[PDB]
Amino acid sequence: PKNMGKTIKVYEYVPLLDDRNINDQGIDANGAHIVNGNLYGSSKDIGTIT
Amino acid sequence: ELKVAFNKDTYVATVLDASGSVPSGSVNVGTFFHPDETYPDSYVIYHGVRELLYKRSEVDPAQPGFWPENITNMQAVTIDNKATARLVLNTSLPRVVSTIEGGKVTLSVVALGGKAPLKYKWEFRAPNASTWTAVSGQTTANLVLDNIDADKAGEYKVTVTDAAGTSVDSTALVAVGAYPP
Repeated sequence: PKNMGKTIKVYEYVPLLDDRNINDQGIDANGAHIVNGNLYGSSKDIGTIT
Repeated sequence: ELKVAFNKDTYVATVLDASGSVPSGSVNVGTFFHPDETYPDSYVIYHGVRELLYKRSEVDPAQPGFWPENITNMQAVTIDNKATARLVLNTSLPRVVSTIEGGKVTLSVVALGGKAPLKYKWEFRAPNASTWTAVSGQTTANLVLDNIDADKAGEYKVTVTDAAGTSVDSTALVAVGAYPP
């Protein structure tokens, strides 16, 4: 639309379990704050998700 | 001044005394008066640990913190007390005793606190005065007044002091009818 700058931008909502959604809100299954907020952030591993 | 420690792994809040040694793993989180200075018979040790972990941090229970990130889940912590039990008076002196001149009035106090040398004290206020006068000699619990005269009337106050600093007192007013000589 006119009178509305010269730029269009949208919002992309990323899934929880990917790697792109790194944040600081993380408490593991024991109760200790961890660096990664996403549980098994698309590791596709066995040991990591275990 | 009860000193509290806290290990973040086992979630054990060891309430040590002022001269304790923090356990390997725990870290100093603060200090509080277990016999609260202002309201002495309203809060318990739990009511002092909660006020100490609210100002702490889940990330590391060593740095201070507040509401969004603090140790407020008061179900995982297990208070492990190693502080001497408060000096309490199990049996205090009677409010009033009243005999006649010549009778035998005995007063007894039982204390259950924490110390090896539980020393005692005794004072005496005449019923017109303002300052307490030291009762010389009697320094061991039961105080016996035999052949009590009229001049030995007023208010007696024991003072059970433990080893370091704690003291608890209790009074007992004594009356003696004096028949004419």
